[PDB]
Amino acid sequence: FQSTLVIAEHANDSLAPITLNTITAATRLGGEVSCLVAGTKCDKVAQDLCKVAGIAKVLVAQHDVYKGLLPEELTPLILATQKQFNYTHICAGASAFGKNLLPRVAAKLEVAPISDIIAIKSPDTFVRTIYAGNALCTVKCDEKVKVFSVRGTSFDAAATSGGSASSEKASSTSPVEISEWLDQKLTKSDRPELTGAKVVVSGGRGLKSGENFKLLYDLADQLHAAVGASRAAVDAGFVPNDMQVGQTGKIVAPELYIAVGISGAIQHLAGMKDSKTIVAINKDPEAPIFQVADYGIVADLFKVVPEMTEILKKK
Amino acid sequence: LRVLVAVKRVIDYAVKIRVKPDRTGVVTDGVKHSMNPFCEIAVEEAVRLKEKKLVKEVIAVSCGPAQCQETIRTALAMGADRGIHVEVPPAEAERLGPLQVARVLAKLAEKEKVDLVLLGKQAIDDDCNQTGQMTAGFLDWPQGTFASQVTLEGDKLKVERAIDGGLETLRLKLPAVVTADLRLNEPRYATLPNIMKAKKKKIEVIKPGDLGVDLTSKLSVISVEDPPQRTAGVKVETTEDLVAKLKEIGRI
Ligand SMILES: Cc1cc2nc3c(=O)[nH]c(=O)nc-3n(C[C@H](O)[C@H](O)[C@H](O)COP(=O)(O)OP(=O)(O)OC[C@H]3O[C@@H](n4cnc5c(N)ncnc54)[C@H](O)[C@@H]3O)c2cc1C
Ligand SMILES: Nc1ncnc2c1ncn2[C@@H]1O[C@H](COP(=O)(O)O)[C@@H](O)[C@H]1O
Repeated sequence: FQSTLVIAEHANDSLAPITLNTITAATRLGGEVSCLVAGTKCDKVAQDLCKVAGIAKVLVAQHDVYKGLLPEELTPLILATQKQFNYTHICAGASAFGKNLLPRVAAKLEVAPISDIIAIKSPDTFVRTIYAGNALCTVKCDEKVKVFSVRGTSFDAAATSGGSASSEKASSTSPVEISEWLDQKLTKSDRPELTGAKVVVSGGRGLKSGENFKLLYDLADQLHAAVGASRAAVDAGFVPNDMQVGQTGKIVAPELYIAVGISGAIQHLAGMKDSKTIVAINKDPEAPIFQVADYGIVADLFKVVPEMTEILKKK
Repeated sequence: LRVLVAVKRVIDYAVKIRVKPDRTGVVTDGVKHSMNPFCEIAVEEAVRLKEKKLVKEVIAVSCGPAQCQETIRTALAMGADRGIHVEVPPAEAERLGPLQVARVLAKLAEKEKVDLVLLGKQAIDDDCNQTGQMTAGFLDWPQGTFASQVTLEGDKLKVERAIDGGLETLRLKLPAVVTADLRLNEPRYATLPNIMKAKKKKIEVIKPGDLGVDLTSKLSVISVEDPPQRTAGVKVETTEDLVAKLKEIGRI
């Protein structure tokens, strides 16, 4: 009998879509699935999770101590929950939230955790990537508790209706107060969130300027796509860091990924190489990107992109 | 203040890796190794903290086989003060993970009375992104992970971190652990004067057993394999043709 606790990711009273993919991973274990919602405002998220397919039990921890989801505060909450209900597995999507939290929890449980898994073969056996996605590592975990984060793009989202989980309040915990959340600066736009987007358009160093990046926003607009970036584009100031795709940025697996003026370095390929259809727009026929692109045009992006945008305005 | 920086030796980033025929792991013998790039960023930040005269001493530590000494020598050249090599035989270095490293670091953090442990946010080989978080967890210290800015504020640290939607800012009570994002800083080049200097600097060799750290592991590599192969697709002559193709396969 496996019993899994999924830590819900949410911000601004909205459930992060990656928790839904994480619930799916959790169903691979054939047992009971619980979901813990900790935060300052948890009613809508909790209510919503009680309609998600695959969840038996929702646990709700509403307290002001959880403002900004500090892992110094969440970890005791999770250890208290584990003590009471003795899960075999604790997991979360391998977002920044999940990458931040789970290894601390594993430390406190004194177990070796597993990162960014792409498959569950059995309750103790997991597949993950290493060397920037260039090798598949199959790991066996004999720990009393298996603590793991899940590659969101490797598992389908659980339906947001049809669930009938129970809801119960969790153990409130005493303020640790060794960290404090001060503020945030979020990049906000009309665009879909990069990691769940069906279509991504990405620019690299070939765009030469932040002003030129508007060409990619205009193209993305016609496709209702998110816009990603290479490290070169971020470093040269073209776009904010949070739109970086790759080993050190976001992993994305859209239906369509269009790589504009991006060479295709190993570290960029780490974050998009499982995209269903890869298109390259690049003037260099030796660009490594062309060795994974389903469709490629060797041409000047300053011609191709505006053209594509005009064609797409019609049909 | 005193800083401990953890630096890892890994296969160089520009290398094309080869999986062993026996499927036990990747080839590392004879392959170019260098300091993990995120570790380099952690050393540079530690050194910048010293230059701001806010840090008195920077101790660089690497866990693993003999060749880690080179990685430590590199950190020393970049401006670290002294080194500790936690020596592990090659065979057992392969079984060495974040859990083990984090236990060693936590023991050293306490032993050497450090105020801040700096690490890279991840190693480009195991891609774990675990050690800093686990180290913090064993120590019961606050963590500021994926840092892009660090500011020492008396007995407190203000850390700007990369998160999925942008950035956020936290304040951590010292002693603290911080792991460095690539945006944090641009590591310096170590000049030959600095390298020759670093040869005077000291490295202490210790064993994890000397720290009361047991290397026993309940994780185990079943196998390591190449991912599916994916090669060049098709070239199109015109943008019209590209749009036509994408429409007919139903991606536009
Ligand atoms: C630890 C580490 C982690 C990293 N993580 C990431 C990561 O997460 N994501 C990432 O992207 N990088 C990452 N990198 C950096 C990575 O190695 C590359 O340096 C970066 O991906 C290169 O970006 P680029 O393709 O835009 O630049 P370049 O390699 O310079 O490519 C520019 C391309 O633009 C094309 N071009 C120029 N002009 C035109 C034109 N007019 N029309 C059409 N094409 C044109 C050129 O042919 C060229 O192929 C990382 C590096 C390190 C060391
Ligand atoms: N063997 C090691 N020796 C020293 N530091 C390490 C080692 N492994 C990991 N680290 C530190 O932890 C960071 C993240 O490693 P990982 O958790 O493996 O991704 C690295 O950038 C290092 O600073």
